[PDB]
This record gives sequence, C-alpha cells and structure tokens, in this order.
Amino acid sequence: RHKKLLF
Amino acid sequence: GPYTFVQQHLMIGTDPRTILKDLLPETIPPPELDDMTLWQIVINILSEPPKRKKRKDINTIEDAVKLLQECKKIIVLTGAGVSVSCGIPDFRSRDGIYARLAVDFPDLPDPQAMFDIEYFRKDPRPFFKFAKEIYPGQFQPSLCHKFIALSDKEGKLLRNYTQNIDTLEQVAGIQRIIQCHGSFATASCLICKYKVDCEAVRGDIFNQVVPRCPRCPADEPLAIMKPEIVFFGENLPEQFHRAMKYDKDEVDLLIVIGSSLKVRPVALIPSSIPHEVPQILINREPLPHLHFDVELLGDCDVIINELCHRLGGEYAKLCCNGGSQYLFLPPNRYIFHGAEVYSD
Ligand SMILES: NC(=O)c1ccc[n+]([C@@H]2C[C@H](COP(=O)(O)OP(=O)(O)OC[C@H]3O[C@@H](n4cnc5c(N)ncnc54)[C@H](O)[C@@H]3O)[C@@H](O)[C@H]2O)c1
Ligand SMILES: C[C@H]1CN(C)c2ccc(-c3cccc(C(F)(F)F)c3)nc2N1C(=O)Nc1cccc(-c2cnco2)c1
Ligand SMILES: [Zn+2]
Repeated sequence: RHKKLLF
Repeated sequence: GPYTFVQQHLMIGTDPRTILKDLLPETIPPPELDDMTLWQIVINILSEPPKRKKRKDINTIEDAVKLLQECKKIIVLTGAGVSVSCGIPDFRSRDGIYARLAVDFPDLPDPQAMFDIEYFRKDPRPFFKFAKEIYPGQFQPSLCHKFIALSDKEGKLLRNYTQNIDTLEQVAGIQRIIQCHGSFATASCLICKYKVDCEAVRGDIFNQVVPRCPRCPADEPLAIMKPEIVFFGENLPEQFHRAMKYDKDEVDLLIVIGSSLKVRPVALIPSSIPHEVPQILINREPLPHLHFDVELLGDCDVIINELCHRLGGEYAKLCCNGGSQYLFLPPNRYIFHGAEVYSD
C-alpha cells in the first residue's frame, strides 16, 4: 500500500 | 523478473559481458569491475521502469502561458513553499521551525519526527509547538492560492493536491481541493477514539497545554487528542486514492508549486500520469529526480505574478499591479528572484 513515507 | 533472469545465468556460468554487449550496445564496462557488479548492472537495466521523459517541444515561459490558456482540467500540486509568504516557515529552507525546536528539544532528530507516531506518544510537545505556529484561523492566503482559486472558479482546475495542513485553500476559495496529509479539522483521543472538532482543542494548544482526553482515566498518559494529521506510516485519506483514480486519465497539465517532492505517495503523482501530459515546475529549487518540461525557478509568488500579468483578464486583476528579471538557461530553465538551493 502507498503509506505516507519519507523517500 | 530480471532478478530471476540473472540467477539462472549464474547457475550456468554465463559471462555478464555477453548480456551487457547488447544490453549496452554502444558501451563497454571498465576492465576492473567485479562479475557480480556487472550482473547488478544487468538487473538495474532490465528492471528500470518506463519513465516520462521531458517533452522536447515544450520549453519556454511563453509555452507555459500557452498551456495555461488552452488547458482545462489542470492538476496543481502544492507544498509548503506556497505558504511561506503567508508567514508559515518551511522545512527545507533556512531557519525553519526545527532550528528553534532543537534548542530545547534535544531528542528531536528531524522535522519529520514531529509526525512520527512513536515520538508523539513519547513526547507530543514538539508537535503541538508546531501546531500553534501553523494552526488555522490566523493567516491570509498568498497570490498563488488566489491564482489556484481563480483557476477553479474558471472551471479549469481539475484538482489541487496539497501536502499542506494550514488549510489556507479553504480561505482562498479553492473548492476542488485534496488535503493529502489531513488537517486540524478534528482531533481524536489515541486511546478511546473520542472525536472532537478543531475548536475544542485550540484553547489548550495556544496555552501550550497538551490537549488531553476528558473521558479516559486521568492517569492514562497516552490519552492525547491528536488532530487528523496523517503521520508517517499511516494511510492517506480515502479521497486521495479515489481522486487520483479518476484524475490520472483526465489531466492535461500538471503544475508543481513550492514542493521538494520528497514525500510519497504524493511525490509519485508526476510519475503516475500519462507521459505526454506537460509538466511545469514553479519552485525555489530544481528537482533533478524528476523530468519537468518547463522549469520556473524562484519565489512562486513573483513567478505566478509574472504569469498572471501575461494572462491578462481576471488573472491580471490579482497580481501586485513590464516583465520580471530572470536568468534564462536554455532550453527550459528560468532563474527568478528568490531562487536558491540551501546548504552549509
Ligand atoms: N504549511 C504547511 O502545510 C507546512 C509547513 C511546514 C512544513 N510542512 C511539511 C513539509 C512536508 C511536505 O514537503 P514539502 O511541502 O515539499 O515541504 P519542503 O520543506 O520539503 O519543501 C518546500 C519546497 O518549496 C520551495 N520553496 C520555499 N519557498 C518557496 C517560495 N517562496 N516559492 C517557491 N518555492 C519555495 C523550497 O525550496 C522547497 O523545495 C510535510 O511533512 C508537511 O507537513 C507543511
Ligand atoms: C550496480 C550499480 C551500482 N554499481 C553496482 C555500479 C558500479 C559501476 C557501474 C558502472 C561504472 C562505470 C561504467 C559503467 C558502465 F555501465 F559500464 F558504463 C557502469 N555501474 C553500477 N551500477 C549500475 O547500475 N550501473 C548502470 C550502468 C549503466 C546503466 C544503468 C542503468 C540502470 N537503469 C538503466 O540503466 C546502470
Ligand atoms: Zn480517550
């Protein structure tokens, strides 16, 4: 799933 | 998979250079490279996802005003830069809030830790110090906000995806908005899920008192009222995924304003739409990890101001009032006032 992540 | 492909070749004793001779038809790899290193090169090449490339036929700011005129269904992706002129500091820029938080919060490692649920449970004070400074009800929206608002009123705005939680687009009049990271609209107890509106916790927030649940036992320490701000690790709202599903095949123009695009899945939006759709960047710094068609670099207000004057009509009625100073770097990059890449 597309979870809020710092990339 | 590419990975499996290489595995099978390793079981056979295949020379990687044999595969690389036609996978890199014009390039021979330097003599002093490991075999496995070469195989990793093979994996990366084969598993490289199809990317959008810059359109060669779209470059200039004149091209940009052309697109703004003829396009309906525009997606505008905004970030914190769009609100710094309103009086709301950045994360990326010089003298953010973190410089002042690290002063008396030695445990706070990065700005992103304010939106870390584990750190929050440990000590929610840095978050609520941030909340008081950025809390809705105290700031006037910028020229950009007004610009996006006018686009929506004209029926040209497909949607404005914002990473901002300042809720300034409500003030500006931007109705076709998605708040990708939530807002301060409600607040909920971590423990019992007792929900409450923004007002109920506002008093405590401006008094630097951590808003606590009035229903949970008073001795329970984690009974804190947390605003519906999406934290890292958590899911984005249902609206985001629902809107992107419809919008990805409807958009004919993407503008990115005031964002470093370092946070997923919002940062994937330029990668998620059709490759032919034109992409404009309006930002203080360039973003080399993406392929924008036109790069307008500087304070987004002075750039938008310039764009509006060129557009005339209702758009020119917005801006502060000739052109604006810029350094043009062919084919597609413009350096306006305020452009900067900060480091030390
Ligand atoms: N107002 C807000 O909602 C707000 C404020 C501060 C931090 N944040 C967090 C920041 C983070 C989202 O990343 P992002 O939105 O990219 O913030 P960011 O700090 O990572 O990036 C801001 C980008 O905008 C650029 N910029 C700054 N000022 C201007 C300007 N005046 N004109 C044009 N460009 C400018 C800046 O160079 C940078 O590339 C989320 O975690 C937010 O919660 C949000
Ligand atoms: C293993 C990674 C990091 N390591 C292992 C590397 C170490 C060295 C090199 C490299 C250095 C000099 C020349 C070359 C060359 F590819 F032979 F030209 C490769 N490349 C890579 N790597 C590459 O991925 N190189 C590479 C080289 C050429 C193309 C690609 C690529 C990746 N996706 C599309 O193309 C990737
Ligand atoms: Zn509770």
